[PDB]
Amino acid sequence: MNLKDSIGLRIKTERERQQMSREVLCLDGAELTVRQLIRIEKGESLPSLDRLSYIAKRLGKSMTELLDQDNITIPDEYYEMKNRLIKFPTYRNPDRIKSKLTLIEEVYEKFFDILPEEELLTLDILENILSFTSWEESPKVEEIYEDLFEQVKRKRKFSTNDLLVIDYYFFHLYGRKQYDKKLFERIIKRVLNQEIWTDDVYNIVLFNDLMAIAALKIFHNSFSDFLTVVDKALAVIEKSQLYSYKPSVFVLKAKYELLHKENKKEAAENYDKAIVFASVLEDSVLEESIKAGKLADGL
Repeated sequence: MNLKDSIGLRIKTERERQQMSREVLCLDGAELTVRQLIRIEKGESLPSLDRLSYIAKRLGKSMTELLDQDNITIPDEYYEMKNRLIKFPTYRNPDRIKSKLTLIEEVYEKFFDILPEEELLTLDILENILSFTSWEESPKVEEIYEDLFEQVKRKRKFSTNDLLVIDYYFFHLYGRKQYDKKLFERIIKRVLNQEIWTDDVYNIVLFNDLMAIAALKIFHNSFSDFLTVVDKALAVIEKSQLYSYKPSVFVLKAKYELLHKENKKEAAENYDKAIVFASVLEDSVLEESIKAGKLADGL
């Protein structure tokens, strides 16, 4: 018996004492789904502060009562390590990808017993995306993702964790000819409406979501709001000083000019801005990769 078992049993015992069904407790599932509540009551998942507060309100209990002497405090070292690994750029370098995956597993194992389901899923998302693991081969992660995405897709203000769930949604769309276009537009619009503050962790995750959006729009040949995506990516770069990512945004503007405007001159000029920027950064690997892209696009 661990922390998850003790809290889950307490919640289940009180829910059953009140003769309350899971469906009644969870209402429309916006804050807690039935499967999420089942996993909590079985001791498979720990409730986050937010889920625990919701459950206590529905049961007419205080969080203190539901906790008794149990302590769900997440050590600050967890967030320190999670933030460090989100700010750890791979640059598509396989050695750095492997190091980042090692960091993810380190934090996952060290804090497993004290993390709520949402945090563990966040780590599983990063591992699967970075290792290019098919979501179809990860069925337990997928079941948990499904309900978190049903909750995120109803929101208009996204936390860092929400943006990572959204990143895993974009991962489902990679290379997929068939997709729900109305859902994608809805998600796109809300991501573009997030405010950019001084949270570098948030901004990096937001930036990567914008790049995923841009890449899917090119793939689907759907360029509505594409310049909005470009402008928001540039604003994130400025707020968090993410200058090594700026050439990739100039390359996005080139694709827009080349594929949507069919303006080869302005596409070439945007490629040249990316190349000069990479060169001034003295990032030769990036510079040559962009020069190859310019030539491969016939410019």
